[PDB]
Amino acid sequence: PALTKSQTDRLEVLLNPKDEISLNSGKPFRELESELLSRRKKDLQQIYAEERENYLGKLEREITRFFVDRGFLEIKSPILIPLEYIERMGIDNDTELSKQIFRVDKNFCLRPMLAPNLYNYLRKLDRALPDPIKIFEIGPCYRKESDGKEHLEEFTMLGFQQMGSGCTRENLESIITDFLNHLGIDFKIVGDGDTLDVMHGDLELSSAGVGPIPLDREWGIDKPWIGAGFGLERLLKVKHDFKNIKRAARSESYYNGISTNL
Amino acid sequence: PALTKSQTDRLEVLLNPKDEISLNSGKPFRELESELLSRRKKDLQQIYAEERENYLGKLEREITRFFVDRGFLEIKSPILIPLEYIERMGIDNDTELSKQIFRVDKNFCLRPMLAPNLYNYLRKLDRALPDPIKIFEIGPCYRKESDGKEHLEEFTMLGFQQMGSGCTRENLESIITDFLNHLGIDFKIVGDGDTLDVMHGDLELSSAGVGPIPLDREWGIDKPWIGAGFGLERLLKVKHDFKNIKRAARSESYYNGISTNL
Ligand SMILES: Nc1ncnc2c1ncn2[C@@H]1O[C@H](COP(=O)(O)OP(=O)(O)NP(=O)(O)O)[C@@H](O)[C@H]1O
Ligand SMILES: Nc1ncnc2c1ncn2[C@@H]1O[C@H](COP(=O)(O)OP(=O)(O)NP(=O)(O)O)[C@@H](O)[C@H]1O
Ligand SMILES: N[C@H](Cc1cccc(Br)c1)C(=O)O
Ligand SMILES: N[C@H](Cc1cccc(Br)c1)C(=O)O
Ligand SMILES: [Mg+2]
Ligand SMILES: [Mg+2]
Ligand SMILES: [Mg+2]
Ligand SMILES: [Mg+2]
Repeated sequence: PALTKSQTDRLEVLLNPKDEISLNSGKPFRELESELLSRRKKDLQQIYAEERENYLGKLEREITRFFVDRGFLEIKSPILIPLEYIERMGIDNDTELSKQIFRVDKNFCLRPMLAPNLYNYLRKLDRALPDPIKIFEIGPCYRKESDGKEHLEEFTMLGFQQMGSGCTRENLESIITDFLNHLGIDFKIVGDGDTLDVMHGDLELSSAGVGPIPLDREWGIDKPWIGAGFGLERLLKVKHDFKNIKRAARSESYYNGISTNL
Repeated sequence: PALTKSQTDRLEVLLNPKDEISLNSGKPFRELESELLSRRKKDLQQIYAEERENYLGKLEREITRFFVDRGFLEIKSPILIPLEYIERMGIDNDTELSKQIFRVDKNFCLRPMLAPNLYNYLRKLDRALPDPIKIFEIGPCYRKESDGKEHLEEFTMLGFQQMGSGCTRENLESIITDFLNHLGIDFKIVGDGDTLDVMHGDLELSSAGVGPIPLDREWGIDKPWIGAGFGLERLLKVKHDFKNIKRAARSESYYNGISTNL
């Protein structure tokens, strides 16, 4: 008998991208399931015996070293942010993002992006640090999303920003290119303040920008800048050839892309 | 003229624990403020020129290396968790913690602790990994709190748990002792399933436990265990002799304990 769709769904959960197994063959569900269960248990045993590091944590640490080594200051700013920061960012009711905010209490929200906190740090650090000011942050961000293989409601974003001298599109593309070649992730930069997107096929890895833009004034910024935001789970999805970004997420259902339901 | 209380408050923001400056002296506010501003700008310049790492990020990475090296698997689990996990943990209306939860939407909350996710990982990994199972997680936790120099509403917690063989109070105290001696943090273990607290004077650094306890059954756990939870900002507060834990927090107001309002 052919596998049911439910049985195929179950096998897909246990299938990893490097497997050379095809579900289409005549072998019965129970034997395919037992084979994949054995493989995934061995995969977890090998992680536990050797490296023991979580993909998302390890990627954050690798990205951190890259940017610290390039002269960027590591920022850790609040995840629970004032709701007023959303409106200040120009996110009004005519934008998609206005409907995607997780509100907390009556005056706070889970941050959907890093830009407000990075703007505040640029303004404050400009009183103390020499030109140019280079900063970055990695951490959780939150958006309400429709179901989709490329979106999480709880994800992790890298944001970096440079302000002052050297804030050219060329320098921005050079940072992006060195960064993704360091990680081993294929990309194309697409673009015509200037804006550009970093694409892996149809998947957006990053949106980047060149300042100054009119919004800067509301944040007390009056210098040129360049910066970009990257989703870490999307980087992991591409690097490991996951079919669904849920394999890369903070999760109780997957560990380093391996099903925990064994 | 003596300094006003408001002027003293302003100087205290700029005062760092290693400063050898006393505000009590006759010198005028403006000169004391200008001296402290110069010192704090130089402190930020030195960080930017040399290490560029954030105290909270760096501590997370150091703790991660300690536990990975000791055989613990690094977990990254959801911060936004089902509200049902709170009740399942035995947190009912007769507990303080029930009134401290940040609710999100109608069925989710910001996690106030790591225990639910660690229980779930122990249960699932017991199907794949050899005895004993050793896991840990570091990440944001959230609690509504009264104003106080030892509490944050947004903080970072280390949780570790071992399940199976070797789950003795002696082994638990040995992990705690090696860990805090590695970090260079003075402590006392106080205690009479068994429970114990790790104290720095009157400040609680950790609460730890030895299983099994009746609650385990609700989470599908039926093996002995040991574990503990530590607040990272409290570790930083003790290590750096901060007077208020706000100096150690995810923050827009302090960077590595240095005021950003210069
Ligand atoms: N829901 C999400 N899940 C995972 N990653 C995300 C999510 N939203 C944004 N990101 C990442 O964060 C980066 C910067 O955010 P932003 O440019 O605002 O996203 P976006 O324009 O909404 N992308 P998309 O929703 O795919 O059209 C993106 O390039 C993504 O890599
Ligand atoms: N609001 C907070 N801010 C910073 N750290 C915290 C906070 N709550 C708990 N922690 C840390 O997390 C550890 C384990 O949490 P738990 O034992 O539930 O805290 P607790 O018993 O409420 N401590 P306390 O509130 O100081 O009496 C504690 O030992 C603290 O180091
Ligand atoms: N907030 C993030 C990060 C960021 C930071 C600075 C400049 C730029 Br462009 C983007 C984003 O959504 O892209
Ligand atoms: N949830 C955390 C971490 C934790 C994990 C396992 C056992 C123990 Br005890 C404590 C706490 O509040 O202590
Ligand atoms: Mg989007
Ligand atoms: Mg975009
Ligand atoms: Mg408490
Ligand atoms: Mg306690």
